[PDB]
Amino acid sequence: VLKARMDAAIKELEVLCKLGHHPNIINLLLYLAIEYAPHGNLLDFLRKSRVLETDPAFAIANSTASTLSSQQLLHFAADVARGMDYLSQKQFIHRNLAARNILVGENYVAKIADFGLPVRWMAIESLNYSVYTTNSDVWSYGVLLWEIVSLGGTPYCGMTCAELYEKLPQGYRLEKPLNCDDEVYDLMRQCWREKPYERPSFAQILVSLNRMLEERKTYVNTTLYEKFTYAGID
Ligand SMILES: Nc1ncnc2c1c(=O)ccn2-c1ccc(NC(=O)Nc2cc(C(F)(F)F)ccc2F)cc1
Repeated sequence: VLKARMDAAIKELEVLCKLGHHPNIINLLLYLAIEYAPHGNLLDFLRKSRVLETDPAFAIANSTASTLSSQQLLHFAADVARGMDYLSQKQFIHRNLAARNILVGENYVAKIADFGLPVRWMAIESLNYSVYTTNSDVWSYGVLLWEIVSLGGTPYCGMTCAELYEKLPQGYRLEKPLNCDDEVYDLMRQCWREKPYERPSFAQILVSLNRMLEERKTYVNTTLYEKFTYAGID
């Protein structure tokens, strides 16, 4: 996979053409050209934004942990929910929703992609019965939402993949992030309901995120404080 020249990334062929020119789904431009994303994947981008570790002098002076704002973060979440809602409409099940699979493209538009078992992202029913649906994709979207809020924190940091197989069926879920408004965590919690039919639709998630984005009130705290610590990686 190499970058060439319009900007392209030369290496699923049907998938990229058929799932149209939707702005929130990576597009197609043997050889095959994919629309180039200049900011790479969302996961590394969220981690690069952790300016307390990257530029402590700038961070401390600006009393911020992120070069990204709450408005910008929920916009990435809103983009993924929108692209996903087009996928559900097309009756397409992703099976691999993770921040590492979202590309931050031109104009900072979040684009859904699928490139390389992702236990930490999978719904209990996928882990135990290999049953994949839009409902299980909603579960993995919640873990993705959690990654956006935690600025690319590893989900279930400290717990092994094996551990999760026993801990999730008994109702264990990701804890409320410190920097997270209750309305955002409530939305993540719905994405992880044991009953697949109880989880929201992508269109509901989108509408709920648009409402927050329209508010002019901060839902994700990026402001620095004394006992401020980031969500762990590895
Ligand atoms: N900076 C970049 N700029 C452009 N491209 C990049 C990158 C990058 O940093 C890393 C990798 N890629 C890249 C690789 C493969 C692909 N291919 C794909 O995503 N195919 C694909 C989609 C879907 C769907 F997500 F659209 F549903 C389903 C099933 C699939 F095989 C896209 C993108």
